[PDB]
Amino acid sequence: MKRTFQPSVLKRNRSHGFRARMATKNGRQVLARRRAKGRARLTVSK
Amino acid sequence: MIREERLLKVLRAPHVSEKASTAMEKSNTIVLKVAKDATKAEIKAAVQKLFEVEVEVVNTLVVKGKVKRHGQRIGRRSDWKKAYVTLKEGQNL
Amino acid sequence: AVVKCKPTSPGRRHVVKVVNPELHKGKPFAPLLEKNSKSGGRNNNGRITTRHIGGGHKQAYRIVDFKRNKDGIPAVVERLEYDPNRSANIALVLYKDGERRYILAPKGLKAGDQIQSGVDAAIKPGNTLPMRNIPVGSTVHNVEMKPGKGGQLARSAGTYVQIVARDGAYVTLRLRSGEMRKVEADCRATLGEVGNAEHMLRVLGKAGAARWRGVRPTVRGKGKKTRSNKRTDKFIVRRRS
RNA sequence: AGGACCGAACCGACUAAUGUUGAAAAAUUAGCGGAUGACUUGUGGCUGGGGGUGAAAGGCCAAUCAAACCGGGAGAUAGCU
RNA sequence: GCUCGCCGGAAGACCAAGGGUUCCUGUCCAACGUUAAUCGGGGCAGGGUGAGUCGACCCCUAAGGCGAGGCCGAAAGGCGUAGUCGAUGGGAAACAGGUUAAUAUUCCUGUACUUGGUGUUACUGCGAAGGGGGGACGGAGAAGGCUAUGUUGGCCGGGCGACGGUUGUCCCGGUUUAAGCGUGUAGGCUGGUUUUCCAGGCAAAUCCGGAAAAUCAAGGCUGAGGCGUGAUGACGAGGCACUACGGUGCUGAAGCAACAAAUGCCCUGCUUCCAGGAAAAGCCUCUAAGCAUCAGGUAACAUCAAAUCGUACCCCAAACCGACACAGGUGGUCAGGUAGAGAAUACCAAGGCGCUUGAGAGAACUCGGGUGAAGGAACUAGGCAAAAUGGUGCCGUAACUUCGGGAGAAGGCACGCUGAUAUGUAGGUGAGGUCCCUCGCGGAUGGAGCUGAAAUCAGUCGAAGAUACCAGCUGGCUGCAACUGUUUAUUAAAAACACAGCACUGUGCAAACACGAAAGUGGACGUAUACGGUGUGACGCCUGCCCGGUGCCGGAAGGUUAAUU
Repeated sequence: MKRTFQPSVLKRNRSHGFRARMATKNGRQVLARRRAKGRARLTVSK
Repeated sequence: MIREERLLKVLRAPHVSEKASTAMEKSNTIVLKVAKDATKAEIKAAVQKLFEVEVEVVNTLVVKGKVKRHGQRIGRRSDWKKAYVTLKEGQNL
Repeated sequence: AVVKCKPTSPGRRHVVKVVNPELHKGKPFAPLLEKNSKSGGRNNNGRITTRHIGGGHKQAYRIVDFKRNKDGIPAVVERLEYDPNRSANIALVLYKDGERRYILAPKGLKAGDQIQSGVDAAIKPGNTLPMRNIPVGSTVHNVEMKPGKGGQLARSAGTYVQIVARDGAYVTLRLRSGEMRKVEADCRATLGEVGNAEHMLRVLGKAGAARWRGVRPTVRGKGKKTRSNKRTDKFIVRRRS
């Protein structure tokens, strides 16, 4: 049976990309808190 | 009109391999490892004004780095561009 | 003209087809095709607001002029076209000056007929002139509510409005719904009546007829009037009966 | 032409069996329906949770739903183990 | 290296998403492989991806996103103009052969082709964020031609058979060749040429469109394929000389005729149809300001450049998603032979594999199958599971019915091979030649060779002639539902859902309703033959009486009533 995860770089980078996240203020706060925590990879590494 | 120092710095060093030797003995081709950008015009100018030989066509390709993980330590190689230069007139090394 | 297809199989066992041979066959006037295709019945937000709508076969939009600002320029009708957007058909009128525009085809309009607008046009079906020059007691179609728009009333198939009296600057009408309304006499009107009025004869045969027209099935889940405008009470005389 | 029949790919598994600490946190064995349209699918966008969507099962919204996940109120309260 | 077996509309080959070096060489067996592991998709070192002609990239675009001004909202924030992003579509160009352990339409021999700049030759009206052409479009059907491909005949080179015959109507392998150029055929489309005028194409226009006249009716557009060049070229079995036994150089002839034929092309066409079936850029013509010896445009000439990014590997799986080297899922293209209605089924061509534990034992019992004397649902809640027919053409085929259907109703007739009709029949495919002939991608002719069913008679084999796989069991009564379809993914696929039709009710356009504190949007770029909500559900006979109460409509002598003063 077809599974839930269907890989797609376009979909991933359009739904959770850096620019898309930073477009809205909420994603800006998400990035700020992730930077404060110290995550090596903020969103995705294309 | 390609400026100076840029031509000297564009190319890194020649590459030695069995395929390179076969190309040299077949079509007198030279295989070089060059900088990241390494535009075709820059490579042409550097070869013309450094090896004082004529170049027919310049072909370039990008070689992806490998992985040499030493155990829980993923260290990937750097990136470099391989360029094939055809002279058709220079019987040099 | 209605043809009863033989009951070969259910689903088109009881269909009724409304065919009309004189209607033009072929592609429409390409220079007059534009956007506003099937919208899907979704607002800007994206939620359902007109439930039981959606889908439907792709349909192009043809620009149709109702203002009829072209006055004193006779035009010749060349052919009749079927517009999927509206039940009524349209007529391709070529003006003597070279304009090719669309207009609702009345019942009495056939191929090769002369139509002229303005305040000097003859009183025959298909002409358009201000209602101030419309004799009282003559049925009308494509009635206009305010000048400059063109035919905001009686645009559906087989819709007519009978003029009862003028009574001063305004004019009193009687809409097909059965209500009398007062309208500005300066509004433009079109003589004659709209074209083919055989819309109820067709029964759509089967589910697909309604399904591909853009109508979704209605799922099962009285006398409470909801009219509250309080601005057009003076304009309107009495409600429908 | 036929929301036609017989019938391939394709489409949900209806039927007896296997499996019930499996190969699989839902498949296979052999029959069964549609298979020119209310059909199916690839690629992009929208409908964000007291809301969405729903040919209506109170189904689905990430292997979960008569109200999804994350951090906080919050070491909620508990005449109960 | 050989034998046996499987897939061979895949278990084969090529692509995009997917993973990112797992691909090749040298080396090791601790773990990783459900077992030993010299092996490998495991560890270390090295190598590999060559583009103006692939694609991306890039000019403008659909759905949709962002959004300068501006509107709204206590702010975050919501819609939205010009504008800008956004393929899943549209725009310029390439193939034969060879090569490496691994890459090719990228490298090598050739034919070639598109775009832009530079300077010259001769000519001249050039110049848009504008107009016009087309770009530019739906479901279904078909005939007529052609191509890949397959078959047959001749030809080329080699053979006389481990065992009865095999110098012949015998066997073996081949009988392949691109883009471009000129021809413009089969087919389809269009009626053209000349002159005058015009309330239009936002102002104007030689361009489009409209109105007048003269003339021809033969002119134009599109258009697969075949033809000669391409190509005295490449390939070519098989042979002749040098081998590190992996290989190297040279030679090399036929390479032609007939038939079948596609889902591929002619065809973005033809006929029908209602459900009426996108926009923009690319290209061509004219005009706004401007320039009108200038600058620019036109055809040719020589030259320059077409930057940047991936080109390995699997792509119906061991490499992606499922925690796995998992009996699962994954879009597009290539589509041979035998018989057959076919892309199902049975065996084969090239290609890939025997699926990561094996050998014995031949017990009960479990799972999937083969036959079984007599009975044939008698067991079981239950014809559940099983068992049987299963196709072709012909004869025949009831009640009812909306006259479509029931129906393939039920039930019977023959199915192999060989000879004759007919050494292979009708049909089709179809060479030369006569006559003329624009005289050749011309027509009346007339038969070469090939498919050969279908139909009748006769002979013969076996118990069975659709003898393989594949392949409806059959009728009646009866409740339910108009039929087809849709959900309870994962206990109930229906007697539940909707469904085409019908009835009531509200909506006069800034419509009702809904999403929203609000701009705004759907309704609808629609206008009472339309839309929203409710109930039933084709079709035939009807929906009859009743207004107590509850919701609804029209409101009135009158009793009651807040804010407010």
